[PDB]
Amino acid sequence: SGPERITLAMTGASGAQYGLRLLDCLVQEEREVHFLISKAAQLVMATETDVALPAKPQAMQAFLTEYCGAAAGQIRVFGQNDWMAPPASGSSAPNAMVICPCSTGTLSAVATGACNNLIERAADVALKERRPLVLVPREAPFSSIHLENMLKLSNLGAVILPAAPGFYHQPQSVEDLVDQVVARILNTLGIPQDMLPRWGEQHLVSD
Amino acid sequence: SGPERITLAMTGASGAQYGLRLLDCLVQEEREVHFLISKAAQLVMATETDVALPAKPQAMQAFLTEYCGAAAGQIRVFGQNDWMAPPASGSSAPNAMVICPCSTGTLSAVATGACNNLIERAADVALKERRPLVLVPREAPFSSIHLENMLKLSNLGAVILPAAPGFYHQPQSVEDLVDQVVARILNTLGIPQDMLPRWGEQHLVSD
Amino acid sequence: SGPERITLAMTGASGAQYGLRLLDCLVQEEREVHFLISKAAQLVMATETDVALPAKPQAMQAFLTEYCGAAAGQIRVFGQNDWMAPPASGSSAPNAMVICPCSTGTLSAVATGACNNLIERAADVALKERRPLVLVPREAPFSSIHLENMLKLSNLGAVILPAAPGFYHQPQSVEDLVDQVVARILNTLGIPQDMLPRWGEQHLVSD
Amino acid sequence: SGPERITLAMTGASGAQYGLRLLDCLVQEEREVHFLISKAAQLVMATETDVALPAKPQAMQAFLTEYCGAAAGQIRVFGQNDWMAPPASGSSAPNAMVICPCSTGTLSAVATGACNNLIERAADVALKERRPLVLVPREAPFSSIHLENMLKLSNLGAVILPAAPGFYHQPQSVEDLVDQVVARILNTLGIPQDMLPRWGEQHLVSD
Amino acid sequence: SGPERITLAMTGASGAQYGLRLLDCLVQEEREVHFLISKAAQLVMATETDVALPAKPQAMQAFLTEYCGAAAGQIRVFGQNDWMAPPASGSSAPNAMVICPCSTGTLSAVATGACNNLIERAADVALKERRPLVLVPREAPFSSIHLENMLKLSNLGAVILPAAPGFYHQPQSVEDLVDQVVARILNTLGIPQDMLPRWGEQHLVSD
Amino acid sequence: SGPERITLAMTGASGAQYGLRLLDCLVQEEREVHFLISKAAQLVMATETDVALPAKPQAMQAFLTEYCGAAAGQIRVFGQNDWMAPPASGSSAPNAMVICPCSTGTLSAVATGACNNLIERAADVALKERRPLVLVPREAPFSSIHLENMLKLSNLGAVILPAAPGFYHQPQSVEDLVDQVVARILNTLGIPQDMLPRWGEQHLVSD
Amino acid sequence: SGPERITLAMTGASGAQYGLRLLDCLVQEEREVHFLISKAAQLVMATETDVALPAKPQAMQAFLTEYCGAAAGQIRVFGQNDWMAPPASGSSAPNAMVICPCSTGTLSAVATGACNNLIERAADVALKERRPLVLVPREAPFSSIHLENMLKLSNLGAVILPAAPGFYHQPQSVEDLVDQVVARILNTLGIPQDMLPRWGEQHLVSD
Amino acid sequence: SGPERITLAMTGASGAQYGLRLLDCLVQEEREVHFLISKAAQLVMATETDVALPAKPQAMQAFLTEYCGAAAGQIRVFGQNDWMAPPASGSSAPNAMVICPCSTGTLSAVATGACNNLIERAADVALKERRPLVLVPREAPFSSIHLENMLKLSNLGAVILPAAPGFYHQPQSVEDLVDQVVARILNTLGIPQDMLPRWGEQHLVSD
Ligand SMILES: CC(C)=CCN1c2cc(C)c(C)cc2N(C[C@H](O)[C@H](O)[C@H](O)COP(=O)(O)O)c2[nH]c(=O)[nH]c(=O)c21
Ligand SMILES: CC(C)=CCN1c2cc(C)c(C)cc2N(C[C@H](O)[C@H](O)[C@H](O)COP(=O)(O)O)c2[nH]c(=O)[nH]c(=O)c21
Ligand SMILES: CC(C)=CCN1c2cc(C)c(C)cc2N(C[C@H](O)[C@H](O)[C@H](O)COP(=O)(O)O)c2[nH]c(=O)[nH]c(=O)c21
Ligand SMILES: CC(C)=CCN1c2cc(C)c(C)cc2N(C[C@H](O)[C@H](O)[C@H](O)COP(=O)(O)O)c2[nH]c(=O)[nH]c(=O)c21
Ligand SMILES: CC(C)=CCN1c2cc(C)c(C)cc2N(C[C@H](O)[C@H](O)[C@H](O)COP(=O)(O)O)c2[nH]c(=O)[nH]c(=O)c21
Ligand SMILES: CC(C)=CCN1c2cc(C)c(C)cc2N(C[C@H](O)[C@H](O)[C@H](O)COP(=O)(O)O)c2[nH]c(=O)[nH]c(=O)c21
Ligand SMILES: CC(C)=CCN1c2cc(C)c(C)cc2N(C[C@H](O)[C@H](O)[C@H](O)COP(=O)(O)O)c2[nH]c(=O)[nH]c(=O)c21
Ligand SMILES: CC(C)=CCN1c2cc(C)c(C)cc2N(C[C@H](O)[C@H](O)[C@H](O)COP(=O)(O)O)c2[nH]c(=O)[nH]c(=O)c21
Ligand code: NA
Ligand code: NA
Ligand code: NA
Ligand code: NA
Ligand code: NA
Ligand code: NA
Ligand code: NA
Ligand code: NA
Repeated sequence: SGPERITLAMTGASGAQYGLRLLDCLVQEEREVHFLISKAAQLVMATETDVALPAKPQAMQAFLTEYCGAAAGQIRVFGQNDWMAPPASGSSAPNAMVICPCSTGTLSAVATGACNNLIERAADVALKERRPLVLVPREAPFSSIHLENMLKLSNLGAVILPAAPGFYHQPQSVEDLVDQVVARILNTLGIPQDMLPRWGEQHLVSD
Repeated sequence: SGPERITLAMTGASGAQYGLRLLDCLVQEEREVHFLISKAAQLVMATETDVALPAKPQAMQAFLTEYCGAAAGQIRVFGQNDWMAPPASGSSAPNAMVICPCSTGTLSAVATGACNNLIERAADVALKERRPLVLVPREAPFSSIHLENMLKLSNLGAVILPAAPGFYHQPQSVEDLVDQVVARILNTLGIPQDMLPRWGEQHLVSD
Repeated sequence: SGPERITLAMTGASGAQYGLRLLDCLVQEEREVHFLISKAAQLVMATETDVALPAKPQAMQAFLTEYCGAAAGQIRVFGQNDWMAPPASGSSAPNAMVICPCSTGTLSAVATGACNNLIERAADVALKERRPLVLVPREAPFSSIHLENMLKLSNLGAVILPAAPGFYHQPQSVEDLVDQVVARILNTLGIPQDMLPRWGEQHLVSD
Repeated sequence: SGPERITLAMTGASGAQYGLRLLDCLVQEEREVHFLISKAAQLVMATETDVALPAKPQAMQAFLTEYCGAAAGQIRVFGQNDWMAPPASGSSAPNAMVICPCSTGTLSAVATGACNNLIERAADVALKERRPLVLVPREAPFSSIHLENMLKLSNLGAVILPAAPGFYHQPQSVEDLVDQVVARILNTLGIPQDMLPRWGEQHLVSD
Repeated sequence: SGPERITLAMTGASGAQYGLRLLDCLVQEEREVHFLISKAAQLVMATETDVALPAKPQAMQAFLTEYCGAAAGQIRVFGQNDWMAPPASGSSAPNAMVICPCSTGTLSAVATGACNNLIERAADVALKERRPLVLVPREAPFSSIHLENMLKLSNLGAVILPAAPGFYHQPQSVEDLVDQVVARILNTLGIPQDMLPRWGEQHLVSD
Repeated sequence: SGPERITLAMTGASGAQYGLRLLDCLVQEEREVHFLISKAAQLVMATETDVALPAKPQAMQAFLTEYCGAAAGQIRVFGQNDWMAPPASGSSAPNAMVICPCSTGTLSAVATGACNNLIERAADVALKERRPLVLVPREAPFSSIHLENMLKLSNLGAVILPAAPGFYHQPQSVEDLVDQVVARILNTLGIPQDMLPRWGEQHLVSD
Repeated sequence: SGPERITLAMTGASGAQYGLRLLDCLVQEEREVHFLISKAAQLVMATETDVALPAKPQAMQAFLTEYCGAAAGQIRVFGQNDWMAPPASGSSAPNAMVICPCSTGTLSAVATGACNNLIERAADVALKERRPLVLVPREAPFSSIHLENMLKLSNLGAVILPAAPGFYHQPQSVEDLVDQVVARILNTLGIPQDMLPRWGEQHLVSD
Repeated sequence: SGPERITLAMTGASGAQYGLRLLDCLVQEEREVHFLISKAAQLVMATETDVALPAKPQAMQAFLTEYCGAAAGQIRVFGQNDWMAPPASGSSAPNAMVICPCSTGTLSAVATGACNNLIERAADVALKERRPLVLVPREAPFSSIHLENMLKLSNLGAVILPAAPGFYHQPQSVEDLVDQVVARILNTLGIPQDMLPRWGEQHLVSD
């Protein structure tokens, strides 16, 4: 259940841990992942984590496959101008797409149709083909520029899913908070997850 | 520096820890706090924390004063229909106002001018007097209804500051994440804080 | 086929018979129903029908289970402030939601995001999770305020399904008219119904 | 009291019984009726009723006069391209106009100013002369296209009165439901009716 | 996979070959087709092709069945005012709908809700029932009137799929170009096709 | 007749054959062409054609001059950041400008004023000087993002001329289809062409 | 009085003399300046002035410090992708920001939220933190694209201060004109200047 | 080439030198000029220049004819309420119109259609007849009120040409700057000028 193939793009907002945890969960659910990452996101990851991600796609693909315990060819990695990759055309096989984290600059690019690199074109294709598109911005405050871009995209059917974890299961660790956002993304995609219980599911009637 | 008096309202989004930490920081900066809390927020706090907050304003005021180490009368607590309280009129002395957490229902009330209780009227007054108003929503996804309400209010000069902590100082605890959002709120108000360093302040020139 | 679980909310427009007939059909299709009812809707039902609906959720649940011939736990009843019930969070298991009848006040609440009670929050969650939301208003005239609220919600993907039965199968009773609207709701949800034939299904070619 | 002359147009939505009952009530209130009917409405009437309405205006006029017990010349019937009829020019004597039923296609024509036949031109004239215009759509769901057209026209002063009968007088027959809508139309026009009591008129003070 | 039943309407833009090729592919995928054609489209077909399409629905149905090699009753043909045909009511069994070619006049009719014939009403029903609607305009330049109509409909969930074939598989014939557009339509509907490969499907990693 | 100088920019939509055929026709009409091409368009041309276009402007200029049979200096080629070229300033001599093919990313850049390279700045100058600007997008579906960008630009006086060839002269080859679009572009510019007859020019009166 | 720290960005509009004169005045008022310059602005400066500005940030910093007579570390220079610099995060110490000259491309980037380099991100941060942002465009004509971008940003609280010097103090040199614009910028920031007298300050009453 | 007759209006923004230089260039190109000047512009000219312009139209006409070396009747001067002058009616012979300088008050009048004097009516006529209208505002900052007025007028086809001279030919005098704006106005009108070279005209290919 849910999509067999997910385009996962990481862009340069803070929150690299969310994208890595989501990649890991997707691999554990036996999904094929087309993995894309922006130059600024590579710097975020080097800044915020101890993951030493190689820069070139083939080396990055090898690295992420070992990091996640993925099967061979389960993770594809495509470079930022590789227009021969599936996500660049709506004639590709259907994927769901998630941008996590989603920088304000990528939010803006997708909202205006800029298509300046493969991540932006891929989201542009997702919208024109009416395939799932989930954006996970991380910023604060949100300015009116951010909010108008999110509103436009939500009105066009994108899911605006900010990295704003809930506290209602009493988190005990940073990892608990990361998992709550990742679980919400998986819920949105329709992919099984067991990190976030189904609210009130045992609640039969009011007190 | 910054406002001497802050109206701090807690409403029923998840994230009770943010409001309590902000209250604590405000008290430690010797600010007067006019504290307001919705019925649903009281349930969130009971659900997500071990804080046993008394229900009536006078008992709540005593409790919070001990919880924070506040001076006598530094924290005022007002009930949800107490139109005699300062926040209800623009002829009151100037306060900054923060709604943290800010539920989607309170976001909506403030965006449409509903003024159904003291928290909503207080924000309505803040906007009409052009006094600071900081809203800290916690929700995911944000629907187009949420986003249009945030956009309207941001366009009118409110600060939309979602509970979306950054990871770029490598948080080690839930408390580190809570402090990053609280530090941003204090920055927005112009109140000193030492939990979040000033980005790049020692960076003199590019490599 | 169609959703296993339906949140059915009744609010205070005239047309209590539509909600009761829909509840009955849903139970006969072996669906789980999370049943919600507003204080004004309780008065409509007492005014327009001979159904003596108990006021408290547990007694109401017992009553409706016998009224419909439902299996045990097939109908859940939740009170108007019970934020622990599944419909209040998008992390709940997926439901479709129907508000039938839908008062103009509830139409307005859902259109602005007011979330003042469980019915309003539940619809707010349905919209943010992109789950089905069917509103059945009953009013006449529709003012521009009603129409702008319906238009906003329809543009966001809600189904505006007014209680305006068709006459093209020559109804013979009030019950025939009620069934035509209920059949349309079930069609919209994708749930089998045999009260309303499929138009023109035997029509092979034009005369 | 109310208008002496009513242009009553029937167009091809389901609900032929509403137009016929309204015509009958208007005749019983000694009003002059300029009766117009679309080709699709003629098919609806043949489908949904046992009224065998002749096709040509003069024969239709004779038929409706006997059907209603009208006085001679009280009902005028005009064909769909008869630009010499009063409703086609604002220099005609003042009429109120009702389109009942109002198809979605006629709703659209009137909203955009299409004026493709006498019914559409007549409504266009009603709007430009600021004479009463009451539209009785019957459709479900209402799409955003329907809703934007109704909203535009309501904003211009038309009355959008959907065929959505209320149940709050406990209807016992289809005829009771038809009369509730017809009574609302007559109320809107300011014409006496005794089918629908005046709500709460004997209610002096609250319990 | 994909819809069992497709309403295929041809209207009077140039590109008759696209509609005929799509009809053929749909028949080869064992789909039921409800075929509709406008008077102007009949003239386009006579102008641009050597297909001698009979004018009356029954003869047209016989002709198209032989032209495509369809099974008996697989292709239904309905006339332009046949309101008894399934596409005219949302209570019909669910179809996807394609207008190919889509003239600018039909684009306009569907955008404003004109419902002047069965093709227009059928698309109006598709939108109100939230069933698939794919419009294939062929015009150049697109004026702002065309573009505002397409934008409105795309915002309401219609797919605007212009007859603008791609060249990236190096077409060798007019037929290759026609197949690229038809393949895109089938992709949009979710119907198998083998004329257009899935872009980059064998591309594992960037060079 | 028509402009003496045309800025022809090729960007990375499919349809490289259209730009090359247009360049050829312009040269055969003795027009001066300022030729610009994006990095992605160079990849399209290598993918979709057997034209081996050199990468550097001077070599590209030599190549295109031989390819077209142009006179010396009739084709100028400018690099993507060459702000000293005429198209970059409105104080240049007047040109008409055509972007053919026009990618969705360039459509977006021109619609928002991005001016990130010489093609984008050149179109920005064309709009501010009210000089002709013809955009030839090739995409399908057009999303609402594409359509809003085209609509904005058409409202500002740009010509949106999609690569959507007509079939009403019964094309026999891919080349016939390419020529129909190129002929429309030349018509739009006011430049003589003999590939597309003038519709109905010998038609004196209706049958 | 006025801000202690100013982010001064130069982008590629004509008017390099304005940015250099402003930098000089800021240094003479003992302000800290975080200096940013785009690649196109470097070409403008080389074209329009005899200032030989080194390309790398450290050499540029040394050069500008001598050019202005600045104290050590008073001018910081940051490269176009240096996300570790203060202006890139709202958690930095508060600055006012001026883009002078402001190209139409940078105007567009800031209006849409593109954040493609440090100048664009810095302005995006200024807007989200509600810190001063002054844009000094230099273009003529202003197209509707330019004007809509300026209007959006002015509505969000940016100051649109075009390089349009006044003549009402009878300028005698180009330098007089440059100083009038620079004086207006300093006035806007609240920084003392003595180049532009205060209009009418000695005017006590009308003649 | 270009218009034979120009309506040149001067209104009370700073920049009187621009209008006088433009008048002079127009006279040297043997154009007929219908010269209009507002009361506030007369005060600007007295303030900013040593031109002693007589107040009454006939004396002003004599003066300007000698100032420019104009032929007899080449410059017509019309008073501010002279509705018998050509510019007041669209039935006059075609002129291009320039308002230089254009005060913010005149910008506003023309944007709203105020027509309070001959300059405002003349621009209103230019817009309704679709004749050239060039506005040369001089103000800084531009407020959102200024920007919305300029945007409206630019969208209606007026040219918004702010007095914002470029520096890219290294001006040496105030006069050089004035000539750059005047040259742009003449370019916009299509009138020969030799003060501003054609950018890049000798640039054949990129380096
Ligand atoms: C401490 C800073 C600079 C703030 C947190 N953060 C962030 C952290 C780090 C450590 C780096 C380096 C960069 C950021 N940014 C800025 C962002 O990368 C820029 O807008 C950039 O152009 C994005 O481009 P892409 O869309 O990825 O192609 C960024 N952008 C954003 O939208 N949200 C963020 O949290 C942050
Ligand atoms: C697990 C649930 C139900 C989700 C997380 N969450 C939350 C947790 C708990 C534990 C409770 C009880 C309630 C919420 N809600 C719902 C919210 O309180 C309602 O909209 C309510 O009417 C708000 O009214 P006020 O504006 O405070 O007057 C709420 N609202 C919101 O905007 N964000 C939230 O995170 C949550
Ligand atoms: C004869 C009357 C008062 C009209 C028919 N009708 C109705 C019947 C009865 C018998 C009662 C008592 C109330 C109504 N109302 C009014 C409605 O309940 C109010 O707006 C109310 O606040 C709704 O709140 P909720 O959204 O349910 O929380 C209501 N509202 C509405 O939208 N449509 C209706 O038909 C009617
Ligand atoms: C079972 C069907 C097809 C649905 C109910 N219904 C209806 C019943 C019958 C039995 C017929 C024949 C037709 C309808 N229609 C379609 C409607 O007539 C078309 O839009 C038509 O062009 C209208 O043109 P006019 O505006 O009258 O000129 C129609 N239109 C509408 O707006 N509401 C309706 O209820 C229905
Ligand atoms: C060479 C002409 C006239 C242009 C190409 N073309 C076309 C070819 C032929 C050969 C015919 C006869 C007609 C067209 N038209 C005009 C179109 O049919 C009219 O708008 C007409 O009212 C459409 O009504 P419908 O929506 O079908 O009911 C039309 N309309 C359109 O939108 N795109 C087209 O390509 C063309
Ligand atoms: C099979 C693909 C990927 C689809 C057809 N096609 C295309 C073919 C080929 C073979 C390549 C390589 C690229 C495309 N693209 C994508 C496009 O180049 C990107 O948006 C790109 O950033 C454009 O940048 P520029 O505006 O030129 O600077 C593109 N873009 C577009 O708008 N229309 C197209 O047809 C296609
Ligand atoms: C004579 C020309 C080309 C006109 C005056 N001028 C200018 C002069 C020179 C000498 C150069 C080289 C460039 C310009 N430009 C074009 C501008 O740099 C481009 O839009 C460019 O992408 C800007 O990118 P950035 O925003 O700086 O990153 C530019 N842009 C602008 O907005 N205003 C200007 O005056 C001019
Ligand atoms: C130093 C001042 C007052 C600023 C520069 N300047 C100017 C200089 C002088 C010396 C005078 C006297 C007046 C101005 N004004 C104000 C302007 O004339 C008023 O809005 C006035 O009503 C205009 O009416 P009109 O449209 O001409 O009928 C004006 N208006 C404007 O739009 N731009 C300007 O530069 C200036
Ligand atoms: Na681009
Ligand atoms: Na209230
Ligand atoms: Na509330
Ligand atoms: Na007509
Ligand atoms: Na019609
Ligand atoms: Na740029
Ligand atoms: Na970017
Ligand atoms: Na006046």
